[PDB]
Parts: sequence; structure tokens; C-alpha cells
Amino acid sequence: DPKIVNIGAVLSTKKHEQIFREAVNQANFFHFTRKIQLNATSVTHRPNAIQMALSVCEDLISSQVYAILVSHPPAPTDHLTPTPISYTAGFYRPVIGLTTRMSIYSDKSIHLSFLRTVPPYSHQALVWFEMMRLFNWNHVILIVSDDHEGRAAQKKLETLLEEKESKADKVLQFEPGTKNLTALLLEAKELEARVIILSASEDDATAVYKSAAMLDMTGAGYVWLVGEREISGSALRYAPDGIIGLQLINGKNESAHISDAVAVVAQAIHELFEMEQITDPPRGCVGNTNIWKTGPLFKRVLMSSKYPDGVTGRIEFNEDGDRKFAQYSIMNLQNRKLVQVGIFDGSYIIQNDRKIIWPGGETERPQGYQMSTRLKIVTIHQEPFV
Amino acid sequence: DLLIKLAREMDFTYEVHLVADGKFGTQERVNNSNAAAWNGMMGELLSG
Amino acid sequence: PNMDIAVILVGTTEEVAIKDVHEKDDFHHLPVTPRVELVTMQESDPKSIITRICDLMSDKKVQGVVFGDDTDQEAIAQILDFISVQTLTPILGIHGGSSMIMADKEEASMFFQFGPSIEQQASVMLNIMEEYDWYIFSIVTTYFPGYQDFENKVRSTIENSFVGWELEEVIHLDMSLDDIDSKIQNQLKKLQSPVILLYCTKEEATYIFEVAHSVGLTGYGFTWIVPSLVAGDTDTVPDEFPTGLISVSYDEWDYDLPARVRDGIAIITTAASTMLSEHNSIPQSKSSCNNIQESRVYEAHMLKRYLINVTFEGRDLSFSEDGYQMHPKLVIILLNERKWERVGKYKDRSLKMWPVFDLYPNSEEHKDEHLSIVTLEEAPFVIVEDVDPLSGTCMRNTVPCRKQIRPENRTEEGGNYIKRCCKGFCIDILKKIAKTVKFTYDLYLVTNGKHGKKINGV
Amino acid sequence: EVIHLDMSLDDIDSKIQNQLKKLQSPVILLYCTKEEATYIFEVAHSVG
Repeated sequence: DPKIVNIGAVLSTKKHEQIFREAVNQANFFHFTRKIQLNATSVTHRPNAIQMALSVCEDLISSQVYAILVSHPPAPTDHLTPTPISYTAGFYRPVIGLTTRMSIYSDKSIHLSFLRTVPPYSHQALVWFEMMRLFNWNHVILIVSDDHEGRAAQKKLETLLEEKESKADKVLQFEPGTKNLTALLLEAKELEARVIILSASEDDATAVYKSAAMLDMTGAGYVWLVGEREISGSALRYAPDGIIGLQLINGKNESAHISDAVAVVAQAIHELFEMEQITDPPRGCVGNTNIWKTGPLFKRVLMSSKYPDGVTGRIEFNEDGDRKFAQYSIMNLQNRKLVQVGIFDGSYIIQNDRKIIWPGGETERPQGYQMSTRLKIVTIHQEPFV
Repeated sequence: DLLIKLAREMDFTYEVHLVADGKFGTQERVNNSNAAAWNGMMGELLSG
Repeated sequence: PNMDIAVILVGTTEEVAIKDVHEKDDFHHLPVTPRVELVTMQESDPKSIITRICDLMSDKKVQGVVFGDDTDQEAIAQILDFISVQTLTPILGIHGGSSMIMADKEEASMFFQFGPSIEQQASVMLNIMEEYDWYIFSIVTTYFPGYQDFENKVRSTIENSFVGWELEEVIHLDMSLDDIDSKIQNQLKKLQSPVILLYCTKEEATYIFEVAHSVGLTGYGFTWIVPSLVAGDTDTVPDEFPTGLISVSYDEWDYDLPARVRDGIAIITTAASTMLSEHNSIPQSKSSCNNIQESRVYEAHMLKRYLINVTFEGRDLSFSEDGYQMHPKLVIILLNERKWERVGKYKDRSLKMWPVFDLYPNSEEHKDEHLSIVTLEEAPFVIVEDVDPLSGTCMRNTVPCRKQIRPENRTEEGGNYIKRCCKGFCIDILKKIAKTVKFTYDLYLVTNGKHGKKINGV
Repeated sequence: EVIHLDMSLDDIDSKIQNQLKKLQSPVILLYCTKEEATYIFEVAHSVG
């Protein structure tokens, strides 16, 4: 009889668990199984953190699982993030993300054995770099909030611009929760650079649209480059018609992430059980003090996975265990509607037959981003000189 | 007079401004609060 | 009021000789009266931790949770942070898995540990490299999370101080692939500095030292320096580690555990009493486990302002804004029978080098004994100047010259040692010939007897 | 400095390599035999 191996997963509704259990049954059929037998074991998101931890230690850890999946809590608000859940497997050394968009998971300190197959917001900044390849930009302004996402996006944008190419001017920071931000628009307007790149949440982007709207800063020459959290919800009616936006392909109902997830994990099990020691996880969280010796090795096998003929496209991990060859879609607000003007497959940006409309009523992007003839002169205070 | 000569030899607009104090490169040597500093002078050209 | 302070102890150590503390009853001058409730735990698992914290919380209304173990698993400490997500209780780390640092934590959590951050360890390494006159250095860092602030801290520190440092290049090594394409050796073969820093982990340091054993960086003239998270436990001493590895770490020797618990209870009780003594208004105690939607509004962050500047017994035993101790008791150990032996104690800002000789190269062979030099404050030959109180250390080539005086208190003498800085022609010539012939010496003055003369007949 | 090398035992204590790593000159002379020159060039090929 083949060895009964269990796989842990953290999903939301029952339909996703049905797709998971079906994906395990298909994984036991399309793959040659001669000594192992995959088992489907998934739970649901609990509104209580302690009940969730006891649910993992008495449902997932008690069944001796190797790989554990995670999605997102089905809640309209945000107050209890599943990040502490990733700490559970941290006690036993791997968690794979599916809908995690925050860049906080990109670090390896609190997320040692944590890998995700979804491009976060920082990768979107890479797409922004591709924008610098379209119209050949130079001086840009990055306006982010004062948190971990702004620091991660700042270090990412600074890492991308490490050669002798284009540089940064001034990065503006603000506390998430302050409406009076007129000084940011005054100092940003006084600067010669006009390329404004906003990357915040909804309540902050609304304050940027209101404060920037009551000062007449949406005319010609001003460029607004945002992501996905600035053209959804209440921050859509305040955005100017013609702002460059983004849209992730297949945002809701990602069955391909579950199927391809069970495919990659199944490949890592059928391929991992073909070397030799391969220890077993302990039984539950009772009377277990030792850690797992097969941690960085399992993460290494999960990271070294290639699927050029996958459902989502080309599954490939990088040095941090994130998702490569992302698939986005450059959108544009036209007449209070989001009209598709471009798509991003992974390598280059492909535009359709729709012309890009600028918020300042312009239709053609000039060569120079900003030019004038005003030169500021400063000097010291000396009697014979000045 | 040099600013007028360079202003008439080149087609542009100028605006002379007087600077007050703080002309030493900002040598952050005094223990402030054990934090991280940043270049705010030295060259003196990029304030705003 | 009697506030409950539970002390969780994890390990096989008998708690009978640990819970017996006599620093109570008489030491209750504050209006609030705390009480110690120490518990044991023989199973290291998150289920038992959450079980004892929730059951102990619902059973006894505690206020300050003091956790302490003796393992080497920092992830468990992160689990303690999870407890804050359900309690926001100031957790203090004294020893064990809660001893390691963790950069970029939660701004709403109250996790405070006694682990030295990279900024303090970097300053200690720069002080050690500064006292021994090590200007040229080579920094070796890997892909460990926390190297940007390290290289920017070293560069930003040497680009402002008056000491003339010399940075060759900070290289980077990869561990995901073995050194088979001749790249790591090519990056390590261009290091000609008398001191080389290392910033990585343990299994990576074994490979870096394994390749460096064949490249040629673990011998005479070169000296590697690792922080605290690289060496780890001092009991496990492998073979690839060469002789002479100056590493900084925690003392965990003379500092007794009951003193750590007493300091923790003093900090929790003091910080919990400053708000009552100043604001004169304190909320209620902690609620049960899942009952957080009702007690989530009673929590106040003002106590955080009382968790930065804390004084006790005169010493500056405070913390910082990141959540770590301001002045950690650090120790410097050197690897020789291949055993980590202590050589100096870095306190406040000064470094003490007493249980070891001041000269770094041993004399077991090369030269033997030493030489003492005594002179007198002469006009153009020996200029003696008092040490500046702003730093307390002679600068440049000013030789630190001590002075042995005796305070003549009426009919009783003493023994004061006042250290000053000497400089002049004699210092110049003796330093030029001393650097050429390469020997250790000393320098001091005369306080009684001056120049030799005849007395009666001697 | 004119260094001296002893050929009687395999370099396992890291001493000959430490004597050869301190050679910062555009021209290096060698005075030995053949089987010793193969080992000196063998280690020097790894030193740089």
C-alpha cells in the first residue's frame, strides 16, 4: 500500500475546498503514484485567532501535513490578518500564498518558510518601470504612505534604478489617517518634476484626489500613475478621467491557483520522495518539542518549480519565493468608466486599439516630461560680493 | 553684475535669493536621539 | 492594589531554587502591590503556550507576562507577539527563544526583548576595531535580511567621524548554489585587509569558512569578526572555525536569573505605577481570551511613552523606540582547546580589556616580556596634557601616560591613578623606533623624587 | 621579503598558502624543482 501523505490548506468557502479535494484526486491520477498517496485536508477561516490556531493544531497539524496553503479571510473589513497563521508552520519550519498582495510577506524575517504564487504590489512597481520604457521618463515622484508597504516599494524602486539610468527626485511620506495634506501638494508642485506616482490605499488616495483637486493640479503636464487601490471603491468618482490604472487578471475566483498549487505541491512530493531521508512531521501540537529538519529543503524544492505550459501561464519563482511573469492590465478611466487600453503578459506591454487619454485634455504625449525657463539663483551674504 | 552678464548672454529668467545661516555641511556629530541621519547640506543644491 | 505578575519558566531546570525570591514584602514602597506567580512548562509547543496563557489569564487577572526559556528558536518569540495581538501585554524577554532580535515589528505590539540590535553590535565592533587601530577593513555580507542598514550604518558612520577609515569593497556571496563555477573564490581572493567582518548565519558561515580555509583568509595578518547570531551557542564548536575569532555575544553568566526576574517586575511595576502617580487615572485589568471587542477600547498607548525612559537603582536601565534595551550587557569572547573564552567587557560606552593582554598578537613565541618607559614633563621633550572629559581617550599619536598619586589626607595616604595624554619629541622618536623594531612598552611620570640627586650618602 | 617553503608534507595546516598570499609584486621568482613546482603552481592557481 502507498504511503498516506497529507497536504494542509486554508481556504474560505466550501466550493474552494471541493476544488481542492478534486485537484488532489486529479493529482493522484495524472501523476505516477507507486508508493505515495496524496490526501486532501483543508479547513476554513475562523473569526477567532485562538480557535483558528487550535483548529490548525487539532485539524491540520494533527493529520501530519507537509505543505499548507492559504488564501484570504472572507471579510469586507481588515482587522485580523492571517499573518500569525503563517507563524504556526514557522514552529515546524511551508506556507504558500494565493491572494496575498501586501509586500510585508516579501521579507524573510517573520516569513522564513513562506512562499507565494501571486505578484504583490511591489511587482506592480516593476510594471511602472516598464512605463519608463514607453515614453522614456526620467524624473519621477513617488508619493507613498508611512508604513511597511511604502518602504518596501521604495527599496524596490531604488533597487530597480541601480544602474546609470534615471534616478529619483523626492519621495513624500504621510501618516495613513491625515486629511490635511496640502503641504505635500505645495512642496510637490514647487518641485520641477511633475510625474506623480501615487501608491496608497483608498482613504489616503481620496484625500490626495480632494486636496490635489482643490488646488488645480490635474491639468496639462501632470501625470498620475497609480496601481489598483486608487480606482476601486470610493476612490473612483474622485479620480480624474484619464488616470493610468492597473487591473490584475482573474482577481476573484482563482481556481487555476488551487489546481496549479496542488500540481506544484504534488510535483514537489513525487520528486521530493525520490532522494532519501525525508523525515515526517510530528503528530499534533501536544508533546512535540523538536522542529522539522526538512524545512529549507522543502522550500528549495517548492522554489525550484517550472511550469511553462501551466494554466496561469509560466509558473516560476525568484530568489525571494514570489511570482514571476505577472499578468496585469493597464486600464484608463474614460467617461466615468474603466476602458481597457493595455495588457501586461509578463515580458512586454501590449496595447490594444484604444488611444490613451490624458486627464489634462491632451491626446499626444510630448517628448520632454517638463521644461521651462525659470532658473532660481541663490548666494551668500557678503559685503564686497553681494 | 556677473549674474546680469550671464543673464544677458543667455535667454533665461533669474531670481536671486538670500540664504540665512547653515553653511557648514551639517556635521551630524552630536548624539541626538540615536537615530539615522541624512545628507541635507554638504553640496547645498537640492533642498527645493 | 495587588497586581498579578506571572513568570513562565520553560525548561528542565528545577524551579524550587528559582521561585524562592526574598525581594518582596519589604520592597513594596509603591502604592501598588505586585505578587509573583511563577509557572512551569516542560513541553515547548504553541498549543501549550496559548493554553497556559488563556487559562492562566481567565483564572488569574495578570498584568505583566514574563516569558523565559533556554532554547534557540526565535519563531516561538514571534508566537509571543501573537499573544500581544490578543492581549497587547508588555512581554519582556530575558533568556531563550525570546532573546533574539527581529527588525521591523508591529507598531501596536508591546514586545520588548533584551537582545542587542545591529546598531549596537556594529558600534561595539567599530569600537574594538578603533582601539586596536584597524582602519582598513573588508566587510563580507550575504543575503540575510538586515544588511542594507548594516552597510549604510558603517558607511554613514565612517563618512562623518574624525577617524580616517578606509573601505575597500563590501562584496556579496550567494549560498543557493555551491561554489563550483569559480565565483565565490574570485570574490574572496581580493581581500587584503587586516580585519574582515562577516554578516550571515551558521550553516552559511560553515561554508564561507570552509571555502575560506582553501582560499587563504584564515591565517596570519587576517582576522575575521562575527556578531552574535553567527556563532550561536558556545558549546557547539565545529572544526572549520580557525583560531582567533573575536565574537560579541550576551553575557548570560554573572547576571543571575532571579535578578532578571526582579528587574522585569521592577520595570513592569514601575511603568504601571508612573501613570497612576502622574495621570492619577488607570483603567481596569485584562479581560478573558476571546473577549477582545469589549476591552479593545480600554487599552491606551500612553504607557508606551513610559516604556522608553525607565530608571532604576540610578543606572540608565531604559529601552528605545524599537523595543529593545538601550544598554545591553554585552561580552566579547575569543576562540582559541577551541573554547570561547572572555577577553573584555563593554559597558556603557567604554570597553574594558583586563582578563586578557592588551597586545593582540601573542608573545608565546615572537618577543617576550615587555618594556616600561618613565619620563618627566619637560619643556621641549615631553609635553603632558590632561585628557579631555568629553571623550576620555587620547587621540592620534598622543600616548596615554598614567600617573600614580597618593592623596595626602592629613595623616593618611591613598592610591589614585590619574591618566593623561603625553606627546612631544620623545613620543615621536620612541614611536618611530617602536614601530620599526615592533615592541610593546609603557609610559608614566614621576610624582616624588624628581631628578636623581645625592642624599646624605646615597 | 624572500620567503621559504618546505616540501615534506601536504599543505593541511594552511601555512604555505599563508606564505604565498602575501606576494604583491608584478614579478615573482621561483627556485625549486619540478614536482615541487607543480604543487606551488597548483596552490598558486587557487590563491590567485
